Amino acid sequence: CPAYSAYLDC
Amino acid sequence: IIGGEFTTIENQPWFAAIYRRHRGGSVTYVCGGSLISPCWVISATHCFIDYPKKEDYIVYLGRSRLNSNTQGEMKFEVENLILHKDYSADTLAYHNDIALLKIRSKEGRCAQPSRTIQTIALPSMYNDPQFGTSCEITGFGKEQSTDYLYPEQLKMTVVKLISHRECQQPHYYGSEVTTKMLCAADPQWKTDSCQGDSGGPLVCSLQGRMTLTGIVSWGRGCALKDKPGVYTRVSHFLPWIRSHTKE
Ligand SMILES: N=C(N)N1CCCCC1
Repeated sequence: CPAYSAYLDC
Repeated sequence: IIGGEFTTIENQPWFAAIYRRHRGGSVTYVCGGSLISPCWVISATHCFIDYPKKEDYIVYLGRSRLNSNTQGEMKFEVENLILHKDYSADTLAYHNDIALLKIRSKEGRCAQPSRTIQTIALPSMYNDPQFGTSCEITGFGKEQSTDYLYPEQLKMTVVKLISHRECQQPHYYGSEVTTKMLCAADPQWKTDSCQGDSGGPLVCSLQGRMTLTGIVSWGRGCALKDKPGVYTRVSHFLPWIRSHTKE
């Protein structure tokens, strides 16, 4: 996961 | 969506809700997407990369609520999951963050348009609105960064496009923003996309048409000063889209 992910599983 | 307002699927009838099935049977929300033709939904690759098996996904159209059915809704299996070959993820952000889902019902049918289920127009190549233009975002993402839960009711808000020049300054994201991305934010930074809005539509009316200008991709925090939302710039991906949609 990149620090600026918005993905509901990060 | 931070701030904005609750809405219903009639106000964004191309909105696709994407869910992932589990083994012991539980189904959970994954990402947003946008219906661009009866058999095709566009979303973001990062939604799927970790579990890229199509059999694992369900798509709903005409759905206004996250974990309750909406009258008139349609459920679909994912016949084909197409992830962009040049996708990458940094310490910070995603690149080429775009995906296509070919949907078919257990009956073998694509989406049947209705008052709650419509397609959205793609843009013209390399043609995006002016910076400062107001556009709409929609999704079931968090209402606050600190929330553990996601809203059960769909939401939407407005953000304004930011110049590439402005978004590339280190005060903002510096070099992390490429030309295949678009930034957009609230001038007070009070409203934004957030966790679980990924893959969903950024919609602008360029000329007279409501048009899919961006796909929710990344950002630092949500509704955070000097940290805009970043969107896959759909007008830079038209050859990729038409190529993989001619079947
Ligand atoms: N727009 C913002 N702030 N985002 C986009 C979605 C991932 C979370 C951060």
